[PDB]
Amino acid sequence: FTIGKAIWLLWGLVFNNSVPVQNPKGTTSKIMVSVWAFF
Amino acid sequence: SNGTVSPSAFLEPFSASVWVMMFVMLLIVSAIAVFVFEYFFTIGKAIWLLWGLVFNNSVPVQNPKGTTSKIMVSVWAFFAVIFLASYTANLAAFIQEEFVDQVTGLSDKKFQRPHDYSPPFRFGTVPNGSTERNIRNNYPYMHQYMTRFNQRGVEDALVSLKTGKLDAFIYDAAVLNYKAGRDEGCKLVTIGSGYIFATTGYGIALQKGSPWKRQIDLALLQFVGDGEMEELETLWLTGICHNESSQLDIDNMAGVFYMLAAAMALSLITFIWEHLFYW
Amino acid sequence: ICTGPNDTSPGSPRHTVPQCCYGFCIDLLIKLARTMNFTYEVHLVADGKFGTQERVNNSNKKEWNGMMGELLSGQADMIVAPLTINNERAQYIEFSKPFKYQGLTILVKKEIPRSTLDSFMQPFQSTLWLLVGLSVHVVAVMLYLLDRFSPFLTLSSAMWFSWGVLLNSGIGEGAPRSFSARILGMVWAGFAMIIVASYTANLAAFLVLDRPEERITGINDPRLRNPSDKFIYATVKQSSVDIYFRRQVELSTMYRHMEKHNYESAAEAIQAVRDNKLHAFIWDSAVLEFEASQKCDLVTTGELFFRSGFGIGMRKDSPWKQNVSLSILKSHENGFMEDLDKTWVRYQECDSATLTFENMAGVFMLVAGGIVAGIFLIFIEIAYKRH
Amino acid sequence: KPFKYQGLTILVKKEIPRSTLDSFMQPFQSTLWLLVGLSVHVVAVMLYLLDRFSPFLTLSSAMWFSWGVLLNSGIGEGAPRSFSARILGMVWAGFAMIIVASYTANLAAFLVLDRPEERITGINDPRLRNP
Repeated sequence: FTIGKAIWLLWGLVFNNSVPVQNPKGTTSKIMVSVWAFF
Repeated sequence: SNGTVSPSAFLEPFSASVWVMMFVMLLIVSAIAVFVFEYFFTIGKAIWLLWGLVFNNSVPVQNPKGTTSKIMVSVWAFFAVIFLASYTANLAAFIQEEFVDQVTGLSDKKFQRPHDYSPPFRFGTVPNGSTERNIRNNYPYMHQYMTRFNQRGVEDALVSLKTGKLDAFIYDAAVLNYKAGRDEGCKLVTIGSGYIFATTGYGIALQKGSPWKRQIDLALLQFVGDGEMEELETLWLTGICHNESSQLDIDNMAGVFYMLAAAMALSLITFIWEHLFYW
Repeated sequence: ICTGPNDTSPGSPRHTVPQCCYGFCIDLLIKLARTMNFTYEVHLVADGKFGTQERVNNSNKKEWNGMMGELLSGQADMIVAPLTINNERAQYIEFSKPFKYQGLTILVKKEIPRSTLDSFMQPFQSTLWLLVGLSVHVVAVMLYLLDRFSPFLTLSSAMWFSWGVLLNSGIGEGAPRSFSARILGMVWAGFAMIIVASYTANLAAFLVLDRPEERITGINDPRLRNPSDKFIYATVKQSSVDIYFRRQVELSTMYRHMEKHNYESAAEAIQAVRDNKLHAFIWDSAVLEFEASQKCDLVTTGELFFRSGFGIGMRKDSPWKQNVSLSILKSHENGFMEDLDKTWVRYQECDSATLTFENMAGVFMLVAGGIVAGIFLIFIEIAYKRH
Repeated sequence: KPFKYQGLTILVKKEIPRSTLDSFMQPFQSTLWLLVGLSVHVVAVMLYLLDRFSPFLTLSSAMWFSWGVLLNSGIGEGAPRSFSARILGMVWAGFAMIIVASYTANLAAFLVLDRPEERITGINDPRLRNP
C-alpha cells in the first residue's frame, strides 16, 4: 500500500487511540508492527 | 523476614461488591445494547465488545450499526477509560512488599513447644540476669530447652542472629530497642513492633532504709515533670531505624498467574461441558 | 457495690447512690484484697476532678481537692485510679510501683474522606470541560465541512468518528478521505490522547497524597504551637495534664489556651471531639487508645510524650506500702496484668482499600442516568423518524 | 568585624542517575520473559484447537490474535469462531490489560524515585552519628 497509509497506521498504533487503520497482510510486516507497538 | 505479598493485592483497588456490581451493570448494558440494535450481533458479541472496551487491548470486535447503540457504547467507553485510569492510579501503591513477623509473642507455641516443629529454631538469652530468672519462674520447660542455646554477651547474640545460628533473642526491652535502632540496614527488629512482656523499669538500687531514698525519688519525678530525660533519650536512645520502589517477582504477582491458571481450568471445564452438551 | 454521686453536673444535690463498679482497677483491687486479707469499701469521689494544688478563695492556703482531697483529709485510706505520678502528688503522699505505663498524647476526630459527586470531574476544570467540548464540536463540524468540498463522510459519520477517536472506542468506522482531513484527524487523535493521558496523570496525582491535614506531631506541631480561634484543643480541667502543662516553662503559652476551654470530665471532652466541637484532646495514652478502639471514628495521632505510670496511692506513712508494692511487682512478673490488658483494653472492633462504592458513586449514578435517558433518546429518534 | 558570613556544611558526590540499556526492563526479571512466552504460545495453539475441533483461523492467525492482545497493535483479524475460544480471548485480553497496567505502574514507581544516593541531611543525619 501507499507510504501515506503506512504512516497513518504507524502513527495511529504509536498513539493507541483506536484509530481506524488498514493493517498490513504480510507476516513479516505483522512482526514489524508488533515489535514497533511494543516500543 | 523476607516479606510476602498477598495474591489478591490487585483486587484490593476495589472492594468485592464493586467488581460484582460493575459486572452486573456490564451485563445490563450489553443486554440493552442488543435490544437497541434489534430495534434499529448476539448477546455474546455485545458482552465481548463491552469487555474489550473496558479492557482497552484493541481486541477485534464488531461495532454496532444503530445510532443509539453507538451513543451508549461511547458513554460506556467513557466509563471504561475512567475506570482504567482510577485502577491504574493506585495500582503501584497497593502492590507493595508487606512484612510479616515470625512469631506472635512469648506465649507462641513455637517458644512453648519447640520440638514438634520440623525445623528447629534457636532462641536464647544471656544467663545470670533478670530475664533468665523470669523465664525460670514462668516457663521451666522453655528455660530447660533454652539453656542449650545460651549466649555470652549482647554482641555475641547479635552476631549469632546476624549469621543464622540463632533465630530469636530474648532480653531487656530497652537494650534491644537501642540495638535495633543503631543497627545498619535494619535486618534485625524486635517482635510485635515494640512488644513488652515484663514491663518493669530501671531503678537506682539503694540500701534498705537509706535516707537518700525519698530525695532521689522526688528528684527523679521532678525530672519526669520537666521532660529532661526526653532530651536524654533523644541524645542517647534514638537510632536509625526508628525514623522509618522494588522489582516485582513471580510471588509478588502470583495472584495474577493463579487467576490465569484458574481461567485455563474453567476453559477446559466449559470446553468439555460444551462437548458433552453438543453430543 | 460503690457509693457515688448521682449527678456529675455541678449545681445539683449529689446524693450518695450505691451504684456498681467494675473493670480494670476493680479487678486489681480484688486481687490485692485476695493476696493480703483486708475488707474494702469502695466509693466514688464527690468531685469528679482528679485534684490539683488549687488556691481556695481563702488566700494563704493551698488545698488538695478531688480524690486527693478525699485521701489526705483522713476520709480515705487507699486510692485506685488511673492517677498519673508527678512531683506534686509524690511530695505529700507515696505511690506504689506503677501498674500501667503510659503517657500523654493527642486524640482527634478521624476525618472520613468525603466523596463528592464530581470526583471523576474533579481533576479537570469546568471551564476546561467546556473548552474541550467546544473543541470537539468545532472539529466534528469542520471535518466533514472540509471533506464535503473535496472533488478528489457525512455529519453523522464525521461526528461519530470524532466521538469514537476521542473516547478510545471506535464507534465511527468511517474515515476521512481528503489528505487535509487525514492530517486534521491524526492531529486531533493525538490531541485526544494527550488529553486522556493528562487526565490519567492528574487523577493519579490527586488520588495520591490525598490528606488535607497531614498529622499532629505531638506538642511540637507549629499549628498546635500557635493557638488560633479555629484550632481549638483542650484537656480535662484540674488534673495531672493541667499540672504538667502549667509547671513546664516553655509550654506556658500552651497553658494560655488551656483555661479558655476545659471540660469537667473525660466523657464530655470525648463527646465534644466526636461532635467536632474540639479539634484535639490531650489525655493519657491508655484512655485515648481504648476510646479509639471503641469509638472507631476517633484516632490518637500525637507522638507519645511525658512517659509515666498509673500508681495506687496511700498516705504519707502506710504499712501497706511494701507489701502492696511487692504484690503489684509479682503481678507484673506473672501472667496477670497481661490478662487484664487483654480482657479490658486490647479487645476492639475496628481501627483502620480505597475507591469504595461510596467513593466513586458518581460513575454509577451517571451510568444510571444514561440508562434512564436512553428511553428519552429513543423517543426523540422515533419523533425524528415521524418527521 | 566579619567580612563574609558563612557556616559549616558538607560536600558529597553528585551520583548521576545515569541509566543503562535496560532502563525499561527493571519491572520484570529475565525469567518472566520465558514465562510470558509460556503465557501466550500454549494459549494460542489451544485456541487453534478450539477452532480445529469446534462442531461448526489457523495456528499463525491464533498467534497473531494473541500477540495483538498482548501488545496494543490493533491488528485484530483474529476473532475465533468457538464460543469458548471467544471467551478465552476475552479473559486473556483482561489478563494482558492487567499485565500492562502492572508494567506501567511499576515502571512509574521505579522512575519517580531515583534517590538512593541518599543525600546527607546535614549534621542531624543518622549516618553521621555512628561512623
